[PDB]
Amino acid sequence: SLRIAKEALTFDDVLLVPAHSTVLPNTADLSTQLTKTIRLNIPMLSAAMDTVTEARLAIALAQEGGIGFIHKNMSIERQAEEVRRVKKHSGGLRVGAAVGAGAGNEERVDALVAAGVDVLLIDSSHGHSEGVLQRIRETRAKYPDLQIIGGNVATAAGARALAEAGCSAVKVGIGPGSICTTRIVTGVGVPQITAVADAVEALEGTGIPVIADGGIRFSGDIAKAIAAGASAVMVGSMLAGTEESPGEIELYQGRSYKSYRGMGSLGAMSKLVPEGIEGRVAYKGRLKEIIHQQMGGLRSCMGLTGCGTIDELRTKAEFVRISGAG
Amino acid sequence: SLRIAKEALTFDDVLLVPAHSTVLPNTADLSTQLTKTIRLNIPMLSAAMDTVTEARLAIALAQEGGIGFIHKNMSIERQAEEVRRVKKHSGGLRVGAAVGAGAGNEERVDALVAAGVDVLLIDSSHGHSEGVLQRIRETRAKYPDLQIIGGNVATAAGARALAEAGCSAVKVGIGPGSICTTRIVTGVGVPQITAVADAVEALEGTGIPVIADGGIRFSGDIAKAIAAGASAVMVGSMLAGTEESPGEIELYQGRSYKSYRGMGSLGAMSKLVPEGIEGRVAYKGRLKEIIHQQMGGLRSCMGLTGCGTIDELRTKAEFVRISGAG
Amino acid sequence: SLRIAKEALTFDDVLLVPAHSTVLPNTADLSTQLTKTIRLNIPMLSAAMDTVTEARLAIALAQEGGIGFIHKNMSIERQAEEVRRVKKHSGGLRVGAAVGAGAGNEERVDALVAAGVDVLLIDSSHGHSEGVLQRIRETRAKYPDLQIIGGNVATAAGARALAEAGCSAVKVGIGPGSICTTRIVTGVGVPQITAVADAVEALEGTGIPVIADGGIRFSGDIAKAIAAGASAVMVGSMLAGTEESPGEIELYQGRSYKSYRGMGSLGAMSKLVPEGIEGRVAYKGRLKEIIHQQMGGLRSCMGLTGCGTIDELRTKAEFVRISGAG
Amino acid sequence: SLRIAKEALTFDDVLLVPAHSTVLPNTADLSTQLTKTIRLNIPMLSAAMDTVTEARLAIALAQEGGIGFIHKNMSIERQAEEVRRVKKHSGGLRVGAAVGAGAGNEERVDALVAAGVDVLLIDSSHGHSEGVLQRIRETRAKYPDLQIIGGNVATAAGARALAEAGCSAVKVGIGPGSICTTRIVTGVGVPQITAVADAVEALEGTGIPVIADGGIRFSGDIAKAIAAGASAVMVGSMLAGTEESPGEIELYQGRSYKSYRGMGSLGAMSKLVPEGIEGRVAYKGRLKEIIHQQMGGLRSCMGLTGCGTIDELRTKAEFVRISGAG
Ligand SMILES: C[C@H](Nc1ccc2ncc3c(c2c1)CCOC3)C(=O)Nc1ccc(Cl)nc1
Ligand SMILES: C[C@H](Nc1ccc2ncc3c(c2c1)CCOC3)C(=O)Nc1ccc(Cl)nc1
Ligand SMILES: C[C@H](Nc1ccc2ncc3c(c2c1)CCOC3)C(=O)Nc1ccc(Cl)nc1
Ligand SMILES: C[C@H](Nc1ccc2ncc3c(c2c1)CCOC3)C(=O)Nc1ccc(Cl)nc1
Ligand SMILES: O=c1[nH]cnc2c1ncn2[C@@H]1O[C@H](COP(=O)(O)O)[C@@H](O)[C@H]1O
Ligand SMILES: O=c1[nH]cnc2c1ncn2[C@@H]1O[C@H](COP(=O)(O)O)[C@@H](O)[C@H]1O
Ligand SMILES: O=c1[nH]cnc2c1ncn2[C@@H]1O[C@H](COP(=O)(O)O)[C@@H](O)[C@H]1O
Ligand SMILES: O=c1[nH]cnc2c1ncn2[C@@H]1O[C@H](COP(=O)(O)O)[C@@H](O)[C@H]1O
Repeated sequence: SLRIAKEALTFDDVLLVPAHSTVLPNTADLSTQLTKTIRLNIPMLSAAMDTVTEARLAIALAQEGGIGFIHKNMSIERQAEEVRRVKKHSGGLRVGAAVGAGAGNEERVDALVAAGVDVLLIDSSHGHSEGVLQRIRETRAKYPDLQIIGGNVATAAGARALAEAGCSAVKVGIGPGSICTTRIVTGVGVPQITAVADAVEALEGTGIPVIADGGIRFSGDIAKAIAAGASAVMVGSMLAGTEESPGEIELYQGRSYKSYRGMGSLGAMSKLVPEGIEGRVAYKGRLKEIIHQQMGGLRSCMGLTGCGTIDELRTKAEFVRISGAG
Repeated sequence: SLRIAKEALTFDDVLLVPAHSTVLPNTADLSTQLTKTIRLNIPMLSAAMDTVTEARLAIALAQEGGIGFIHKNMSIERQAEEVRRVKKHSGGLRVGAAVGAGAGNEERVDALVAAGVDVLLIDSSHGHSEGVLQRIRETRAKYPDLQIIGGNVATAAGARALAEAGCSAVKVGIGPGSICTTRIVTGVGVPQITAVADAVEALEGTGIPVIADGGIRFSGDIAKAIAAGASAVMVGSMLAGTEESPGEIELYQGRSYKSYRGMGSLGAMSKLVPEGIEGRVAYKGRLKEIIHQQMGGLRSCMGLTGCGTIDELRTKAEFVRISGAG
Repeated sequence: SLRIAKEALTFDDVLLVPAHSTVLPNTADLSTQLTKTIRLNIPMLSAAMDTVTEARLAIALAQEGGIGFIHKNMSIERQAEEVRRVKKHSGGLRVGAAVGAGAGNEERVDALVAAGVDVLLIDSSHGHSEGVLQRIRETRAKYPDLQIIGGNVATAAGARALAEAGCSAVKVGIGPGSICTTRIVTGVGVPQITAVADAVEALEGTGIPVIADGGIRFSGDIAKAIAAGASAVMVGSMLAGTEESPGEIELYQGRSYKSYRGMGSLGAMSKLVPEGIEGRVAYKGRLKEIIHQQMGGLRSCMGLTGCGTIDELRTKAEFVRISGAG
Repeated sequence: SLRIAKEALTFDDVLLVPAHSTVLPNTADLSTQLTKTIRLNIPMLSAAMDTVTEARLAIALAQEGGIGFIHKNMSIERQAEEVRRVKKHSGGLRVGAAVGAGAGNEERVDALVAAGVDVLLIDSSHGHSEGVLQRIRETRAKYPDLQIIGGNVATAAGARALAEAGCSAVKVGIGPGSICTTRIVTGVGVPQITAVADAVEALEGTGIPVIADGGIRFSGDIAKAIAAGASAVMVGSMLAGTEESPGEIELYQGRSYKSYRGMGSLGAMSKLVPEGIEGRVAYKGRLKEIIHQQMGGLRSCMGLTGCGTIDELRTKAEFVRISGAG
């Protein structure tokens, strides 16, 4: 008999249900606990990607109430410098930085803690790997107060493994990324709505938040990820092509573009077979207007669902399952 | 566990079942109770939109046996004048007018009642909001005999809330509109067939009719909405581009067009993020031929289902659920 | 609660299961009982349409082992002449002719019986209509030995109604036609695989065969309709554009075409709203090669399923349900 | 009632679940038992097709750790020569050869055994046919030690029939081929994921491996077929257009192509109606790079699922069912 664990749902499979409301979109509270000690003003994390987050983007997002994650596709010294630029800014801004879950990263982590990183991201393509769990147990034992986000997982067992290893927050997402080809290359993936709810259910009562990472295309996807139980979302494509993102603006035929590629793409990699594509994204302009539009969508959802806080959206809002016709 | 209330169906998910019939399409009775006191000759209401209903369209539809709803995107004096033009016509024509569910609308409602409005439409994007319920309770207490339609809702709880608040009829539709982007922007919506049946079930035995508002593309959709339990349907796109609708006819490249936009579009709005698009619809001609074609479709359905009246269609006709292949 | 009688399946929703076989495709017996007295060599009936069957096509199909149905879109005298041409041919060929189920058709039926019609087709768009049932009871009482096919129905109740009224065979199909718009216009229809199995189950033990009429696109659809329980299939589009079909061959831009339209199209009609489209079909050539190809497909199915006769295919062959991905 | 045996799933209907892993993709063991006596280094078999496998391709694939199957669309002497070329190469390479399951093939089989064939492929379009079963029982009685692969089947009953007839391995696949039209022509087919799991369940405890033949488009499909229980996969389109495949390279408009057609196509056939198409595939280059890419995908899956061997992937890895939206 075919070993089918369950049916799994993606963003497009569901819709949120309107409910009794005393919530006006302008009155909605978007603050969220990224960890027990770290509270963000908006539930937005920028992707730890070489075409998405460096100090400039991390500064703009922190100013909006979110948090950026400096990618690991650079030298230890460059990364420590990027973190220092964000920490020494003005309005006491928070920053995160990504590290590989393999051997020979103890030095990179040391430099990042010295530079004043608020949250270390152990950036793995498979968080349920034993090597990853051991490295986070080792980072936790060395730095007992350091806020650590571990990922990625897409199951209840994977979420429990990261929480037991010492993670302050667990990142969910195996295969949902806009630039991901893991589903086609390996045949592995878990539809994000189910992946998030499974991870959140596993971590209930622990106070360990879940980050929904990947596949957010519209502000409606943010709302769905949060009502599935995520405390925050991580976005790549949504912030790619913004003025603040790294890389130069290109001109194809009148229209402005920026590069956007998976960290598992042939380009980002230069041994594993690629699990990401290399693409051009239309220039989005200033990050501030993107955040205002996306958070506005979330605000209107909160009004329609009668959830005045991120915690209410996470625990009260209901879904309906829809067909391909829906 | 993911909080999935139920699976929800849209027009395309179902088909009506042919049954024993003594009904000829030409013998079918299309009359319906919009409220306990108001009976329409056809189950058609025109959308309270600035690109759909003003006095001219409200006059043509009333003549066909339906009812128009003058939009709120104008001055109190202009709206009172539009209603007066319809009431003082010839064959004792009925009219409705839309009002916002916010504060500072008591004056607009006063002018509309004075002008002779037959039915006041409390036009909300979220009828289950406390503010809306309170304003309709206040309008009901001030005007105890005034026919009031309240909306929009898409749940059993929402329908009961509007009926208890004093509504003479309840309007259903959260996200089904042809020009709606609420599903993408907020992630909120309820597939219309389920939304209608849920609202009708909640109001059974109260004599409060349900209006199916939004997503009607074909005459088959009208039949489906009515068999789901709606007493009448409200149409926007179906009447957009008619000669009687407001705005001027445009010429793009040989072909004639009219503007059609959501009331939550950037244009109609000029603070909330837009929940509607701005578009061009092909010129449809005289409203009379559109009504004849659409009601003819409904008539043939009544013949195929053996339902001689709107009430029989609402309570006897059965559906089959179909797949994406169907 | 939404009145959903059941889920209903179409051809594309299912696949036939390969089984143990001693059947070679060349050894397969395609003969079938159209009625208790009439046996066809192939399970093919041509559609009673003005762009499909007249004496020439009825002659070619009868020669292949099937039966044609002369359409009613002509004078009583022309129709009687068409039937005479087929009956007085060479190898003792069988013919059918279509009549409307309304009043003022007694005369048309009289002329057709005189001309030597083997099977009268009471051609209704809604066979479950009381008027239709009464007219077939009247034809049965007048002509007790005349083979009568009544249709169309798409339910168990509809099949029983036609069988009780006196039908020698029942025709199934409400909305499946390639040129049908009833599903969009009226919202009524039943996916054909379910419609056929329901009608066959209702008629079990009566010896009244079921004809699957409409939506056959490929030879695989013929096999599916028969395994659903149909004794034969009726085809319109599959035979449209053949040399033998009525009308002239048109030249658009190098390529040859023939007209194909629904009997409920604006053209065929020239009062009801249209339920059919008017189109051009590519010229198919001689009917003989079409039949050889389509019956060859059926033969290979019989080999794969191990069903040596039409009766075995109807009662032994199994299906699997597939998804949109399948 | 419609005779629906069950719902059946294809590759696109499912995804593999990530699990706890101590497996690095580079450490994964790809070896598999094609039969009790034959062990391959990679789970890849090339299709016995005239546009896919001849001695050159069979040599390249064997060198990669797989096995080729020389097609039967040639003379007995040519086929015996092709097998001799592979057997007499260098690093003791294994080869297979295809034979028809009809009468007058005893001579072809005799020549192939003499030439040193390691595995005889009884290549039938319907393995559950009595003729096929009898011919393999006869080959088994004549050659008691000869490794025989019999196919194709897509049911538990079909797998048991081939195993009881003497097959050393059973090949699964009715209708999944990229170039197959059997589903459209005959209406017969079984979605491959279900077909494989059903055949594997039927053969549990017998030590008779199952080959998943047809529809493999991506390396993710290989992983899915193996986790469904297949010990190996057979590929046609994946190896078509490689330098090693038969036929000449064509130039259409700057781009290089090779022919790829079904063995049931009009061309390969030159009596049955065609069940295959004739097409052009883009030139893929050297087989070595294709294998490296595809096996790399499989390796990454093994890392993500924590399955270090083909046997672990076959018996431990779990799936989730996904929607059309997934
Ligand atoms: C080549 C591939 N590159 C990346 C890079 C960044 C990623 N970031 C997030 C995610 C994925 C990513 C894949 C894939 C799964 O979904 C989330 C990768 O590392 N493959 C991989 C497979 C199996 C194992 Cl044991 N180890 C590694
Ligand atoms: C911007 C948006 N504009 C409109 C205007 C007309 C509408 N008319 C009907 C419907 C919708 C409409 C949206 C949306 C839901 O489906 C039916 C709107 O008002 N958003 C909104 C969201 C949450 C809350 Cl608490 N308050 C208001
Ligand atoms: C206009 C329409 N014209 C046709 C003509 C031929 C047909 N032939 C087969 C079928 C249909 C056909 C419709 C429609 C249903 O599916 C099978 C028709 O007569 N409508 C109709 C509707 C309700 C009632 Cl009481 N009476 C008649
Ligand atoms: C014409 C057709 N030609 C082929 C050739 C190679 C194939 N190879 C694999 C498969 C199929 C193939 C069909 C079809 C089923 O799926 C797998 C074929 O032989 N039809 C057929 C049908 C019924 C019976 Cl009793 N005998 C034979
Ligand atoms: O090459 C890759 N393959 C798979 N996932 C990737 C790759 N690069 C980044 N990701 C993931 O995709 C996310 C971005 O998803 P997006 O917001 O849908 O574009 C990142 O935060 C990572 O979790
Ligand atoms: O901007 C908008 N967003 C969402 N719904 C809207 C908007 N404007 C109007 N509507 C709804 O859409 C209906 C028209 O739907 P239609 O008939 O499908 O075009 C109206 O009667 C309103 O209920
Ligand atoms: O205008 C029409 N509307 C609906 N059904 C029609 C019409 N004309 C013919 N039909 C049906 O469609 C069948 C032909 O279906 P086809 O083989 O899919 O083209 C006929 O035999 C009739 O039952
Ligand atoms: O004409 C044909 N019809 C149906 N199946 C075929 C035909 N020729 C080959 N096959 C099957 O299709 C497989 C190739 O599938 P692919 O890898 O998806 O291209 C072969 O190994 C055969 O089992």
